Amino acid sequence: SHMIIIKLGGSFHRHIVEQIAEEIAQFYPDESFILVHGGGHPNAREYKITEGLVGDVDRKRIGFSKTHQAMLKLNDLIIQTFLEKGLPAYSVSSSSIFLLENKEVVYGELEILRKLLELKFIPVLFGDTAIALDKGIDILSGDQIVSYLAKMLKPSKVIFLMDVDGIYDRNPKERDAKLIEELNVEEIRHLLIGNKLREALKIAKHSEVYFINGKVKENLGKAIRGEKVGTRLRKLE
Amino acid sequence: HMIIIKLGGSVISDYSFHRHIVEQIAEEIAQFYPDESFILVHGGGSFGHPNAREYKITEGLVGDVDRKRIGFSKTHQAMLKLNDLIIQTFLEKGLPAYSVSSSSIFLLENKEVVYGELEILRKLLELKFIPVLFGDTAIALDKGIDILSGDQIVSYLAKMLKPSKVIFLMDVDGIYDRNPKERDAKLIEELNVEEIRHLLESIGNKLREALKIAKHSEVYFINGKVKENLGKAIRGEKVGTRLRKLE
Ligand SMILES: Nc1ncnc2c1ncn2[C@@H]1O[C@H](COP(=O)(O)OP(=O)(O)O)[C@@H](O)[C@H]1O
Ligand SMILES: Nc1ncnc2c1ncn2[C@@H]1O[C@H](COP(=O)(O)OP(=O)(O)O)[C@@H](O)[C@H]1O
Ligand SMILES: C/C=C/COP(=O)(O)O
Ligand SMILES: C/C=C/COP(=O)(O)O
Repeated sequence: SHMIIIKLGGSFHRHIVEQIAEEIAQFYPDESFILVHGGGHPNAREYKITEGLVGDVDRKRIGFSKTHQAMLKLNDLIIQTFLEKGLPAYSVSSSSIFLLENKEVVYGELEILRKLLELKFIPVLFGDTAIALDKGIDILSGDQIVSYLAKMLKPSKVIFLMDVDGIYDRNPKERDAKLIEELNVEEIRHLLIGNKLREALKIAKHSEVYFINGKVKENLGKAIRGEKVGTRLRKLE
Repeated sequence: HMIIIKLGGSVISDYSFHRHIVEQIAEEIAQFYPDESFILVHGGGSFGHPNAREYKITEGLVGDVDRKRIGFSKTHQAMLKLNDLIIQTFLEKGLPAYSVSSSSIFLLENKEVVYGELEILRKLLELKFIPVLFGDTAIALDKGIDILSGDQIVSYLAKMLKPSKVIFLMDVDGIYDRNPKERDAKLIEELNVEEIRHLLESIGNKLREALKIAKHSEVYFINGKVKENLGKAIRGEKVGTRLRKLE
């Protein structure tokens, strides 16, 4: 309905979080917002959590817990930044409501998020460690959380704040690239970032998708208002 | 074949830290893990209680609802901080404790859980993890925002998963005659519904939750500041107050 999901990339830059909160404050509270950020990941690679519950099991469990705690610290920093700006952002543990199989959320709990949104709260989830029915433990990325929430909650739009202006033709590092302001299935179906494109193809069934540069503040508001900004992938037909 | 250990807010804290007794509980549990499953619900402590009192969370979403939402989030963050302390302490002792946000799976009505999600907890206990829940802020359907105590969490988990025993760690050796402040008080070794009811006619919440829990599990009330007390409570040994399973 009148709900918007916002996903954040990677860097801790406090000023950019301040800008994101200030832009979100333009539509609170008559517009519902769910926030999702990413890594914590250093512990994810150091403990090879994606390897599963194989080999040294106890060390993998300890690293699972430590990575979750580091993600909680980063999430608390973001939460306090949002709270100082007068926004009631509430932390929701992703690993406490989600269960994966093959890097995909196959079990979820969403009544708590619904009651948070109803009471004019802003839930904030994170890419996190997670329990996986196949290989015991796994790393759940924020893109999968966004995909599941789009499957179930069906937001009005999903906005990805990236380090670059949006989806490009060539690699942004390889100059002479061009920006695609209007994205559709045929262009996304070019895979020779990729996982984000597959998740966007899955999400466009339910909601509009925006890819905008989070470094520019006003950008966020534009994507929420529907103005031309970055890359836009409309709802599929 | 599952044990639920509740840690009082006044034993593991009081803005004190009390890391020594947390290490003690960690070693006591390590004496039994992995051959046994443990859920640990730690109390509010000196972290979420001051914020809840200052922002008046238990009153609900009334008056200054914006400031109350801000205080809701701040209290949740303080409880997450204390949970990080406890979980790090449990991790350095070689035990795999994992955080579960109580406010992320529970929904309250009249100071008790009326909506819950336990599949994540089940999968955590299956994979030989130790889940660490805590008293928290909570979304209440009647008053909007409320404070969910660890006792109600333990009661809901007991009526849900049906553990073998539920062990409370308190400041005192267990349940006494009257207030242990009075000098003519004697610890009860075997509790029953009669002396319970006779005592409430004069903690209150602990006794109600224990009366509900005894329908599913055996209750223990012991002093958490002593080492072997937890281990004696894990077995059927005589320690503190014992409330046998209802029959
Ligand atoms: N065609 C493209 N358009 C935009 N970015 C691209 C493209 N190809 C590669 N990239 C790069 O891929 C990266 C995607 O960011 P990513 O690490 O996936 O974010 P997250 O960690 O949030 O998933 C960007 O930093 C960008 O430089
Ligand atoms: N009959 C009794 N037996 C034991 N403790 C009692 C009794 N009457 C009063 N108390 C006091 O009540 C307190 C109970 O604390 P409690 O509220 O259970 O802690 P928490 O807030 O962590 O649940 C104890 O510290 C104890 O001093
Ligand atoms: C613990 C880290 C999980 C991954 O986070 P993310 O890919 O970038 O959204
Ligand atoms: C922020 C409040 C948490 C609950 O406190 P508790 O009584 O002692 O379990």
